Amino acid sequence: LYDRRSIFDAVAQSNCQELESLLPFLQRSKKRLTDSEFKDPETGKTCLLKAMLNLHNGQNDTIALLLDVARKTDSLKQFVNASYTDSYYKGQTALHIAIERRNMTLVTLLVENGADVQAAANGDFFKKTKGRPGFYFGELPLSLAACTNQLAIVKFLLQNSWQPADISARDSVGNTVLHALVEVADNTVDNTKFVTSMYNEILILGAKLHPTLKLEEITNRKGLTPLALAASSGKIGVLAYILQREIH
Ligand SMILES: Nc1ncnc2c1ncn2[C@@H]1O[C@H](COP(=O)(O)OP(=O)(O)OP(=O)(O)O)[C@@H](O)[C@H]1O
Repeated sequence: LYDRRSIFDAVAQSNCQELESLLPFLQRSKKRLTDSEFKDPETGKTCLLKAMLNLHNGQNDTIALLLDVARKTDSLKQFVNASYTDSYYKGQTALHIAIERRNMTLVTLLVENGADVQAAANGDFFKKTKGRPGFYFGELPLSLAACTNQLAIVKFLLQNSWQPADISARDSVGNTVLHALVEVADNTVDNTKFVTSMYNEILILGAKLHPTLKLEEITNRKGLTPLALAASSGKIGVLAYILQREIH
C-alpha cells in the first residue's frame, strides 16, 4: 500500500526501490497517480513535481519510473501536465521547472512523454514582485527559455518532433516572446547584448520555420508592438537595436 506521504518521501531521496511495489498497487485498487488524493490539496503538487523540486545533481530517476507508471495506466498525459493551483505558482508544470533549472535532459524527457509546450505558468510567482516577488518572463516555456537566455532550449522547443512551440503565442498580458524579451531588458550593457541577439535568434527562427508570420507586428493587450513597448518603457538599447535591424 501507498499514501501520498509514502511516495513523496521516496521521491525526496531518489529511491527507485520503495516504488518497486508501486505499479501493482494502483492496479489492484485501480487508483491513479493523478487522483485528488495523490496531490497536495492546496497547491496541486504531484510526485513528479516533488521529484522536480528534489533534484540532486540535476537528476532523479524517480521521474523516469514515475512517468513509466503513468503510461502503464496511461495517466500519462494529464500526469506530465498537471499544474499548480495556489495563487503563487499557479499553472506551473514540470516542464516549467526543468527549464527554470536549465536542464536540457529533463526538458527533452518531458517533451517526449508529452509535456504541453504551451502551458502558461501565470501565478504571482511569474509576474512582477509585490514585492514577493518575482519574476516575469511571461508564462510560456519558449518565453521562459528566451528570457533566461537559453538558446538551445529555445531551439529544441520550436524544432522538436513531439510538439513544436507556437512561436507567436501570447501570454495573459498579450505578450509574445519578443514582448517578454523587451520586458526583461534593464538597460545594462550585458543585458541589452543578450536580449538583443536572443531577439535576433527568434526572428531568424521565425523566418526559417514559419516565413509568413510578421512577428514584429503582433500587438500585446495594450495595443503595443514589441518596439512600441520598448519605447513605452524606456528600454532604449533594445529600441535602438530593433530599429537598426529594420534598417537592413
Ligand atoms: N518553481 C520553483 N522554483 C524554485 N523553488 C520552488 C518552485 N516551486 C516550489 N519551490 C520550493 O520547493 C518547496 C517544495 O519542496 P518539496 O517538494 O521538497 O516540498 P516540502 O514541503 O519540503 O515536502 P512535502 O511536499 O513532502 O511536504 C516549496 O516550498 C518552495 O520553497
